[PDB]
Amino acid sequence: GLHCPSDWYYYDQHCYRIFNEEMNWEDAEWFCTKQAKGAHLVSIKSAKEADFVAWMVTQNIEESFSHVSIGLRVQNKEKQCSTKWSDGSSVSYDNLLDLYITKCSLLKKETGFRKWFVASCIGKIPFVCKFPPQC
Amino acid sequence: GLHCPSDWYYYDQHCYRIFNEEMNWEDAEWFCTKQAKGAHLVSIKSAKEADFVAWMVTQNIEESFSHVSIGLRVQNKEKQCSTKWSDGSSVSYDNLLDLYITKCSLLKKETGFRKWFVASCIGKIPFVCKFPPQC
Amino acid sequence: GLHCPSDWYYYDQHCYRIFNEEMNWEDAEWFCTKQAKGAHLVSIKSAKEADFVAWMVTQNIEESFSHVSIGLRVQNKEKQCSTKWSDGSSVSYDNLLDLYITKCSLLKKETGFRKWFVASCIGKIPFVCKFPPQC
Amino acid sequence: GLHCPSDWYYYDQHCYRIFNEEMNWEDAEWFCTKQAKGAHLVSIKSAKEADFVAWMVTQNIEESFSHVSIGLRVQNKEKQCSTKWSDGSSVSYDNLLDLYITKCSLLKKETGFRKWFVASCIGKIPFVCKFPPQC
Amino acid sequence: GFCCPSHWSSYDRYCYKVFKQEMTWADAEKFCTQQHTGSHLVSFHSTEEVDFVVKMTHQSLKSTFFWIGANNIWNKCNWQWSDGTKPEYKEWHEEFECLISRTFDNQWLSAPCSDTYSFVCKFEA
Amino acid sequence: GFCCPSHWSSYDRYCYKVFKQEMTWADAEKFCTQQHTGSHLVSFHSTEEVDFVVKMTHQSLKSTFFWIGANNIWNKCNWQWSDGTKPEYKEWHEEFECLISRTFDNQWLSAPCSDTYSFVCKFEA
Amino acid sequence: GFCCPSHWSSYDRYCYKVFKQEMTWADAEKFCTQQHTGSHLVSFHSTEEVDFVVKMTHQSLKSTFFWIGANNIWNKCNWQWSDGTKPEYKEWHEEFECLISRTFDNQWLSAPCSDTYSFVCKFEA
Amino acid sequence: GFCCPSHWSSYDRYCYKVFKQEMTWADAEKFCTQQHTGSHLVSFHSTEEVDFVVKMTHQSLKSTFFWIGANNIWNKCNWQWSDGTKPEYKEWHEEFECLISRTFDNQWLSAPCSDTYSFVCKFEA
Repeated sequence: GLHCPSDWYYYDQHCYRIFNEEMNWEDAEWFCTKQAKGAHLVSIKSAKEADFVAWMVTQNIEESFSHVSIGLRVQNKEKQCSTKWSDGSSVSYDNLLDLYITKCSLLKKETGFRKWFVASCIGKIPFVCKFPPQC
Repeated sequence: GLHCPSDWYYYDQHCYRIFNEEMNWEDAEWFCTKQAKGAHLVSIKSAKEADFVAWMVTQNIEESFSHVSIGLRVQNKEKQCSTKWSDGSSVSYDNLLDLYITKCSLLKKETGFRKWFVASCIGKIPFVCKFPPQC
Repeated sequence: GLHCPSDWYYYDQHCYRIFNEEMNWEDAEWFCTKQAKGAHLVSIKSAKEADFVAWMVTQNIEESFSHVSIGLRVQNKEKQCSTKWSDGSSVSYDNLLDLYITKCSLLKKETGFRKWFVASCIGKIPFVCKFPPQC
Repeated sequence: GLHCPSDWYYYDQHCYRIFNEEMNWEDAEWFCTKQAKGAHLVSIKSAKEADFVAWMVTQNIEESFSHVSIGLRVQNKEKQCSTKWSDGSSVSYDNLLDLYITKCSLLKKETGFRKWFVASCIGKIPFVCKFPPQC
Repeated sequence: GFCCPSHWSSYDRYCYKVFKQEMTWADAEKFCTQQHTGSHLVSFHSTEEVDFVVKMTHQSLKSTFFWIGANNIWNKCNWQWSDGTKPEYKEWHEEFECLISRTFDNQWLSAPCSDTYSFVCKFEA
Repeated sequence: GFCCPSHWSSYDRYCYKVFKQEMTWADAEKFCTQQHTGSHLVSFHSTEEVDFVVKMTHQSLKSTFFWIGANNIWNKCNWQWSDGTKPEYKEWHEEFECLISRTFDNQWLSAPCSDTYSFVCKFEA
Repeated sequence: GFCCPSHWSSYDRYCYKVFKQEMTWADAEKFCTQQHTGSHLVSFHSTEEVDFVVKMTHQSLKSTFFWIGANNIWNKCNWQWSDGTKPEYKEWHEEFECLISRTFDNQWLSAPCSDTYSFVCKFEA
Repeated sequence: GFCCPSHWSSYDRYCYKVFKQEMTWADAEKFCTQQHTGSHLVSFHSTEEVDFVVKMTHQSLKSTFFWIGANNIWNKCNWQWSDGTKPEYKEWHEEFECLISRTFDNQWLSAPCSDTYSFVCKFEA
């Protein structure tokens, strides 16, 4: 409990914690923000920190959840991000279904929480929070 | 008879037809022009269209003709098109005989109507017409 | 005694002499200067002149001395000459001990008076003088 | 006797003739000049013309002469033509003997009249004249 | 206007054709480019044009899905961590998605680029 | 003026020679360039000059045909389809024609560059 | 400020760590760069900062000597013969010296870069 | 001034030495450059200086001839045919001449560069 609140883990220079509560991406990111100054959904900025986050999630996720939101999201305002068609003409009209718009991201139990997967921003899943404690 | 007049063939996006009538190159090209908007002696702009034209001519030429005019012609006004002699001096005088001036072009039966041959513009032969129908 | 004073040796175009008297580097260099116009601690400007100087010192040094000052010295005013640390930051503070500041130079008996060694300027040793005689 | 005077030979487009009379280089070149418009000591401007000149001289030289002047001469006004010494300094003083100044040129019997040899301009030898006849 | 070749269909000033053989996105596209000069997987710039090409493929196709001409739809995105930073370090599950049309609707969806579908070619007459 | 070497003939300020050996155009030309500096297959810039060289070759030649110095006379042309376009795609029967003179007339004709004729060399005296 | 990771110690806005394994200067430095982004052999810009890191290493180290981050201290010099000239010709005994700290004092000394010491890593939190 | 090393002789502000071994011009020159910095076959810029070096070599040499430092004296010339033209085509007997001094006179002569003579080295004290 030295640099992080109770139930948070301390790794390199940040506190982390998986919340086992089901939320969509932006509700999750807003919830993270309310936990502490500078908090956000996790960001994962090297192989060592991917390692630490996967372990932490392995050890604290509730057995019946298997997807965890992380903090990567598409910025583009268009439905999908090809601005050109293969004939060179431009994508100025676009009828891609909401269901297939996958602008958020997640980790999966079935892969040891280790690679990053594109996902619908409207799914309701557990998520990991990250923030830098002060000294 | 859907996109072309009777006795014309439809291929890729143009109508074609060999006329079994003996004409010199410019009478042929003018005759083509009178058949339809944008018509001309054939032009042959790829291997697939050379293929289609050779077949068509194979199937419709009268048995006693064996040369067919196509629409390629020399633009140069001089008798022949070497402007220099091998010593570097210029061709400013020129006594080449009409008989040997071969500024038009043709297809031959004896080669399956497939390569293009230089020819006298004054020979009187059958010829192929080409034009783009409208939709 | 033709181009040099007594007890000096003549080599290529300069006179030389080891003084068996114990002096620090700057007292030695000042002493050299008093011997003749343009004199200084030796400078050694090629392999042939290193050869000649090592022989001369071999033959005239007193048996209980084994180090000889030569005229090379660090010009930098800082304690040592790394101006950067390995993290890129600058050496603007510096607590290196006088004892380990080795800004002068010397030859050693134990190596045939042949390579050059860094040394403390405050040691008191014999030294070699060099100057160009006039003709 | 069609393009050249009697006793001259016609080759490619010039007349030639060896004079068996002993003369130094400039007397020879002036003598040549008096024989005809544009005449000079021979110049030899290709392997075929070297061939023709060597044959001609082989066939007409008097048996007791064996050197023939040709028309190549040094233009430089200095005694010899090195303007620098190997130390880089300039040749501004020069005591080379007349006898060793060899600024003219010649052909030798002992080599089939085929290569060109440097020579003293003051030697008195036979010589070859060359000029272009007019048509 | 100009007319479309035999066996292709016209709408507005373009020519379209259904091909039934099933190929990857990349293969479908390349094959389209060899059927005719100017030819590529179909692209769409109007509802009216999707409806035309959906009628044409419904009338001719047994699968219900076909490639249209846009690839890599999520590789191309500007992705960013919510703490405002751009991912220098990455470990994305590698994935390539490509646009697909349906024959009973105007709406599109996607599929892995590596899968195998019937497709429609298109070019300007 | 300058005079022509032995065995060549003069007219205006040039030197000409008949060679009887029969060669391709390219060979005749190259061989001309090795007979003399300045030398090439003859070129002509006047009727008077064709007549001179025709007299010379008639008096000396048994064939009636000889190369003069122009090659590839139809390769060099700007050819164009009558619909106004320039042929990107081509399938020309490959052919190379070269200019030829006759010994009983001033007029010229052509032959394949690969055939074999007697020729005339020429250079400026 | 930011906090230092577990097992490193904080002073001012940096993070420090003692490592006991003995390495050459170059090795110590490289190894420091792999413990953490931003990490290198310690550098010092104040007495207060040497004292902090000396306390830390005294409390933890059994040798009395440790590498700090400056190399080649005499190679880098502008050396000059007293007759005012710059040595074109050289025959230096080859030598490489590197800075070293002591655990019972603030003062530094040097050692051959090739020798083997315990060291301290440092980076900005 | 500066003094000359032992075994070389001084005149004006230079140092000279006779070497007896017989070498080609090129070899003599190269060897001179290795006896001392600044050293080359002697060059001369005054009568007084030829006399000095002739006395020195007379007193020491048994041959009467020695290389001084100029090579290729006729290769270097601008040669021209008297009809005013520059020889494009050449067939020179290949020859290389080099300057030589005598020990009983101030006057010079030449020899083939490939022959073999005693020589004098010189440099600025």
